[PDB]
Amino acid sequence: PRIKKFAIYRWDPDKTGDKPHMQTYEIDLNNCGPMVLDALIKIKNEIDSTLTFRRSCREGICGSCAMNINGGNTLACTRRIDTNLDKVSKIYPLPHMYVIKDLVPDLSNFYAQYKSIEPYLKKKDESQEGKQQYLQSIEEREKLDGLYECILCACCSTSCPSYWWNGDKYLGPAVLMQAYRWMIDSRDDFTEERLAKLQDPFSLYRCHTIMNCTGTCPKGLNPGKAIAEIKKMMATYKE
Amino acid sequence: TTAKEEMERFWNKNLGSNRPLSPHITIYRWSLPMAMSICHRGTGIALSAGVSLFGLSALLLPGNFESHLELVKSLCLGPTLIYTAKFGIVFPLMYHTWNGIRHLIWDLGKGLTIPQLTQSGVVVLILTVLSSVGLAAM
Amino acid sequence: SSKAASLHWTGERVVSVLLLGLLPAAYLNPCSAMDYSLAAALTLHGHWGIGQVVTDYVRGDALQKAAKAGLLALSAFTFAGLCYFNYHDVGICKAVAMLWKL
Amino acid sequence: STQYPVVDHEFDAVVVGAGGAGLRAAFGLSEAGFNTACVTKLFPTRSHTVAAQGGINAALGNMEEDNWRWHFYDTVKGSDWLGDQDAIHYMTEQAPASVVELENYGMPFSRTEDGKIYQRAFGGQSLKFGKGGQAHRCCCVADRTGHSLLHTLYGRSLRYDTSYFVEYFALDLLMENGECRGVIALCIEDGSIHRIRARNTVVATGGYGRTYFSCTSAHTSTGDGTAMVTRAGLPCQDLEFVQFHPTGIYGAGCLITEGCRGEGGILINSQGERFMERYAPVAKDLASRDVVSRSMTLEIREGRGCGPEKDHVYLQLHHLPPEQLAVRLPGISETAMIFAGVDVTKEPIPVLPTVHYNMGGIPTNYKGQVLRHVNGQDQVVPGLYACGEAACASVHGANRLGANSLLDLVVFGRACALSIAESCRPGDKVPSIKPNAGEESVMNLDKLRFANGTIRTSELRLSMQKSMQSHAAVFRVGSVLQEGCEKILRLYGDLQHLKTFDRGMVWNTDLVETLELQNLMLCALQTIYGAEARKESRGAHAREDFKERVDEYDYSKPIQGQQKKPFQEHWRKHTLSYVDVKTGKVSLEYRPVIDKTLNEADCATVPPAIRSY
Ligand SMILES: *Cc1cc2c(cc1C)nc1c(=O)[nH]c(=O)nc-1n2C[C@H](O)[C@H](O)[C@H](O)COP(=O)(O)OP(=O)(O)OC[C@H]1O[C@@H](n2cnc3c(N)ncnc32)[C@H](O)[C@@H]1O
Ligand code: HEM
Ligand SMILES: O=C(Nc1ccccc1)c1ccccc1C(F)(F)F
Ligand code: SF4
Ligand code: F3S
Ligand code: FES
Repeated sequence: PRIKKFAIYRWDPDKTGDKPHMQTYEIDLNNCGPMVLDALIKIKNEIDSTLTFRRSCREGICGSCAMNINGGNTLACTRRIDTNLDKVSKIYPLPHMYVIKDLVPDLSNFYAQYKSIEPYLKKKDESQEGKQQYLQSIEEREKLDGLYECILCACCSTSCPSYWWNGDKYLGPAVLMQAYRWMIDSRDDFTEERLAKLQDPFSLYRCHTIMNCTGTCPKGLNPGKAIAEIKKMMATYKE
Repeated sequence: TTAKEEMERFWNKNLGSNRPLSPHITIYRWSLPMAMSICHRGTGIALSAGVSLFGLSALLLPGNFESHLELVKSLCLGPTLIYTAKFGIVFPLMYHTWNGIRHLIWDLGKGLTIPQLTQSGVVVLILTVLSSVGLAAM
Repeated sequence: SSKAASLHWTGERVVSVLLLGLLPAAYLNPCSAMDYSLAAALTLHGHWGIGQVVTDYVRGDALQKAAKAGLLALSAFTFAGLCYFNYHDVGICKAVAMLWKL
Repeated sequence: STQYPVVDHEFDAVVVGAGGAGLRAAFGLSEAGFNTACVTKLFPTRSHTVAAQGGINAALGNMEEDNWRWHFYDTVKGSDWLGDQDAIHYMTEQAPASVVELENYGMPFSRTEDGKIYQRAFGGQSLKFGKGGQAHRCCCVADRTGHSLLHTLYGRSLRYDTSYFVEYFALDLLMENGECRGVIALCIEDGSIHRIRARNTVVATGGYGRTYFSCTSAHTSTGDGTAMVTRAGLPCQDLEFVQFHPTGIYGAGCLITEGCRGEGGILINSQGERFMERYAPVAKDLASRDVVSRSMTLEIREGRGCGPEKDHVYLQLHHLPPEQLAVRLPGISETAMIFAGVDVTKEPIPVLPTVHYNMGGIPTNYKGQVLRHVNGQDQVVPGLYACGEAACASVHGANRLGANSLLDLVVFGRACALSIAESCRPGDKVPSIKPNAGEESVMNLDKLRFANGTIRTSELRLSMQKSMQSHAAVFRVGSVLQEGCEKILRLYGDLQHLKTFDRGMVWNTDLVETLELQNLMLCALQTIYGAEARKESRGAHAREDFKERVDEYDYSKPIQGQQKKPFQEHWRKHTLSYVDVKTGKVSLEYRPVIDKTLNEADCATVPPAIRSY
């Protein structure tokens, strides 16, 4: 016998004139996994099956279960429940997002912005591709460490106040870091023109180094450092 | 569908709907590096409001600066109250200056980890207090 | 394409290290020439500063243009006011010196 | 039905699934100038392919000199000779060409001193047709190869104008007179029913690992294509063959890569002695997936456990230099600490054989064409293709070799695309469908949406998961498999009793998981009945009552004066399963394994022999 309380953000689009409210659930942690998702599925399975969330891997990769737990954007399948019974876990959907239902946000814009930077290898002549493996030294490859691991959970971009006030025109850390990923990839021949896409007030320059992105990343990555590294390239690249 | 066409549909779908925005400032857990950022904007705005008031009053108010200080002297110049006025003027200026250096070190690429942000953040706070107290008495 | 955004960014940081240069320089050498330098660098850095606040918070077509025009006037008035103060009055450096030992 | 709005779509091709297989097939069709749609219940990136961590096999010869024909031998041997060699020939030849395709797309593979793709050892692979020792041909992106594979493909997929139906749940196949016309699907976003029709349909819905209580698979691995094909009356294949991966974490069941063992990792029991040295003398813990996990389960049986319950085994990593663990295996390094609280560099990981991969699936050509079984003979289902884990060209047979499914994905996704692009042209007549078509998919949706029953969707799902876990495990006997059958059959009758709570249209996750339950059940029935009928021990399927490997000949002694066993007397054949959706009865016939390759001169057939490592 060991009960923990969960306050969860709830909204039904199918119910007439229902507006957002918090609903509390109680869980015996002895009959539960260590993580928040374990509890989320537990209440979904045993208490209230009206609870709606995204999940898949229960492993910390896919990036489905991205949500605001106790004030910080992380992954429910990676974050363990605070065993402190006296405290009450507050579960919210990712900040400043259009809520489809309960904890399920509309990530369409986020995805679309990722499409706008062209996250694929680009050569000046792709007339020889699919027959030889491109050469990249161990050092040229280590530049991608800390960048490629990104899982597109959108925890960081949703922690950035710049992405709240200007989500429409500002690409956000997640997307920006991936643009940086393809910038320093030695195999990519489009390094200059990729930087040229950011030549406007909003796309990149809405970053003010608030560092909520790097602080919240459930994968331990450093998106802000990459943004600052972009800014330096933006200021130094010739022609 | 192109990326631009998708974003156009995203906004047309949501603005014309009854979907509510998830809370942001209301719910987000406040941290030192975060709190220190808004303060940089606050101090930036306050200082520009200071410079602009000081410049426009040189154009809109009669009499020279020397005579304007006699008005300050006229209302009894309290010993503690004059130090507080100097502290409250230097406090936002010194915060913004020291944090500006921290912002300029960042733009060079240096010191961009969460442990470093806490360390360098604290060092600004300590430098602000000392230089604010130090200058207010000269 | 042009480098119109990246040039503006570098400009911001340039005047910042310039303004960080002027504050100790004005104390150690308070004069007429340091008054105008501190007037130009101060109003510019401020003008670009509020511009970043305007671009972040002012939403709309008619409003974004209007606030920018409003800021352009206010900051130009601010630079004119300081230059007048340096030319026809004590000058900011000495003005700080007078205000301080009071 | 007049309560549900129906929107019809017209395309040249439909790909169901946006995993590794789906994507390669999806944009491969569009690359060939086809107006293609891709229907998927997850966002492409979220697909289970991200979880992949071992690697992708190709005989690129980056580390030692290699031949693709050696990779051929290892796959067919691994398959325990249930693997169709015509499709193994096709895949292992394409392997190098396929991996290079991915590297040129932008996949950030690890690198050698020469600067080429890094490969290393993996369980079951050898040089010189088995004679030349351990082979290093597992191409990997450090420890996150499947993640990089999925993102690179999705990255590329954006260059073409494929119409993606993101977060759309495919209900059934749009079948008409033994021909596929497309798919009917629910739009999870606004609860609307969509009829997407095309000349060719591709199914890449991945496996059904969620039929069991403990598995490395995602919550979304519910074999939804397997069920769709079943509901159409088409046969499924080899569903009793379920890959039990040796090294899954003791807690949540998460996968810890076989790459650990490929980099020098060791399996250990309570006594301290490296037990895999006794079971497999030569290859040791770098042997077949079914043989290693068999030894693990056997050590638990005999008291040699590990923890306080003595019910698991250890994977040791102390002796490996820390820098190797950081460069080669940072993925597990984090997830072993997260879930088991284990500092990889100091302590060993509590590992246990758990459900991993489904080599069974939809019967398939080497060209991707879905096969039905008429009059003891093969027959191509018109306009229906399947690839990946969802399919069964049986490249993997009775046991999948490690790092071969990510290969299977890319090779055969490409196959489906080229197999269409060279049978018809885009802008061809898109076969028309009845105004009634897909009626009982919508009518099934309606009943499950308002299902005012007595048994919860979760309670029945657990009952199914524990029943498969204890009756169809690593080892299984006749009597135990028997009890699992009428227990599973009773639970199909219990699908009539299910209670659902959410009555909403928008994002009814209560409803989609109920659809998934029907899907899992149909996958479960065919797994358990097919297993109980198979009275032999071959690959992953191991019978305690029938230890022998039953083939046409007793291949231990040389074939000469030996007499053939008739087709219906041995078990060296594919298990084909059907089920009448109403009564839930499993009927099963069979079809022979393909032993002729694509070219004998270029790749000589490998006849059955005693297989041990
Ligand atoms: C489980 C697993 C497997 C695995 C692995 C690690 C784990 C944890 N690592 C591997 C590795 O390193 N190397 C390798 O060769 N194989 C590895 N595997 C096995 C293999 O990767 C899997 O079999 C493979 O991931 C399966 O890929 P596939 O493309 O065939 O299927 P999927 O990735 O699981 O994607 C499924 C897609 O289908 C859509 N879907 C499913 N149902 C529906 C319905 N109802 N309606 C509409 N769409 C549906 C999903 O949206 C998803 O995109
Ligand atoms: C010499 C000391 C100063 C330094 C080193 C400095 C530096 C900086 C820097 C680097 C920024 C941009 C922060 C970023 O990276 O986003 C900034 C912002 C700003 N500063 Fe200063 N500054 C100084 C003094 C002042 C003064 C005296 C004023 C008053 C006019 C001022 C007004 C502003 C304003 C209005 C902003 C905009 C805040 C924003 O970015 O939204 N600064 N400062
Ligand atoms: O924008 C913020 N300040 C800021 C803007 C530009 C430059 C420096 C700080 C900020 C920083 C941290 C937390 C919250 C905020 C916000 F909510 F939006 F007020
Ligand atoms: S940078 Fe981190 S928080 Fe942002 S999308 Fe990638 S993994 Fe998620
Ligand atoms: S939270 Fe922000 S504005 Fe930049 S440093 Fe991170 S993206
Ligand atoms: S569900 Fe895969 S990241 Fe949480």
